[PDB]
Amino acid sequence: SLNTIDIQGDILVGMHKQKQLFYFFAINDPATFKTHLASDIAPVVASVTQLSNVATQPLVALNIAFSNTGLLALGVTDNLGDSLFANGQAKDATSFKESTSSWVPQFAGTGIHGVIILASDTTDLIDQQVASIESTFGSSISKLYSLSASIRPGNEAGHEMFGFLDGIAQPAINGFNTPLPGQNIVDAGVIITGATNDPITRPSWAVGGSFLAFRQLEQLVPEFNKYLLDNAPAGSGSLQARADLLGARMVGRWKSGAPIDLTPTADDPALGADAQRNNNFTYSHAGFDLGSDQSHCPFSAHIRKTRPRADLGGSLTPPNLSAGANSIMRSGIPYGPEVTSAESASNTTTQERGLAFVAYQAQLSQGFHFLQQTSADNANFPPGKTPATVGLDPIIGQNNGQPRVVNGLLPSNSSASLSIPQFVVSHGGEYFFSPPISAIGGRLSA
Ligand code: HEM
Repeated sequence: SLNTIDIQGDILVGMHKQKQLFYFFAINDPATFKTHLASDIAPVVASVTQLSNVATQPLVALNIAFSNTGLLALGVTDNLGDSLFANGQAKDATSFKESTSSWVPQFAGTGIHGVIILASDTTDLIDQQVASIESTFGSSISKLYSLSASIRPGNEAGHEMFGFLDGIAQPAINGFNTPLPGQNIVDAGVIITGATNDPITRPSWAVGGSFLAFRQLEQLVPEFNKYLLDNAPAGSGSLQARADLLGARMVGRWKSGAPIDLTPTADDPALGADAQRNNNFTYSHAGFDLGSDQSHCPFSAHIRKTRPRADLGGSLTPPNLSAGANSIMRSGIPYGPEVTSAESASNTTTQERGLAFVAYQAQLSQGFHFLQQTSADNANFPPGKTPATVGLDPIIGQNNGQPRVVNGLLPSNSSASLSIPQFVVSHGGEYFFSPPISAIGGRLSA
């Protein structure tokens, strides 16, 4: 019953283009905006069906999403069923132990009405599409802010700015995806509003959409690299190899993608590259106490925080299916320049770079907001551990600018604690609703 022809492609497939632009806009003269929304945008919005087929990847892939104030600007006063969306991300900031005082000023408010996501293999093609939009909409659309993003170059293609292969793990949608070994399998309504087993009643025109949580997350890459070298556990290999082990313990995967739960002391690049094997784990190991054993993967490791698997019950053998309702689909892409020679040499960031983080979910409170607040920022999550104080997620965990206490990272002693400065700095973002395609030229243009 999942009508993928009507679902925007970034939600379930991803744009998978070299370059992306996030174009954050305001609406003036809504009657004019609406005419062009229907005539100029709706026909070129890329669907899941379109992106699922090579023969039909468009030259420029385009998606569009609206904030609460953007829907209101279009005269849409309906309750979409999500209080977090309605209130906007700025009002949610304190839930994550940050302040909007640190944000890009355009995000610290509700002036942004929407985002157009443009993706293409060159920036020139994106620019041409933006020029076309500005030409036909005229002054009815106004750019408030934008952020350019790119797949990283060379041997870092598909890796985020710290160097780790990204985009490996996603929930499988039951009835749509063919699940990979170890992959969680969830009802479509966890991700798509109004789809199977979404318990929240939605406006009819909104069935087939998703909520988009956007975060501009700066990464302090030279600082991270230097921290790992300075805190590398003693051992037989090179200093860099031991630093790499510590980084892998923090993320829960080696940079190659190999999950540490399956290879806890050394990388396995072949495993990392193999989608049939690189997700096939639950954190359980026969003969080890799940509640205390951190020898395979720390309880505080990023991926263990964000998908706890057996830490939240369910099958000890793959696939673990726990906490399906707390799943998110991720379509983030790195932004900013590569690390420059001088920054690396000084172990100091000068230019801003990071992750243009994008999460899709049908309930913000169950997805992004939950994972940040209840897990990453919670020293006592996952529950039931010994010792009980897991500490914060070393990658994304926040405590109002203070160093984060993170336990279990050191293989030699699970009781050893590290106090870690932030390596990821929030510059804010917004919550949007990516409508079904039918609503774009339909209700939203009416
Ligand atoms: C700059 C910030 C971030 C970086 C560098 C980062 C990096 C990574 C990496 C390297 C992985 C493992 C690769 C993969 O499984 O695809 C991962 C997985 C994941 N991340 Fe993060 N991430 C960031 C922000 C976030 C945030 C803010 C959240 C949610 C609040 C989040 C949620 C997840 C989830 C759900 C997974 C998959 C877990 C699983 O299914 O096993 N990430 N991330």
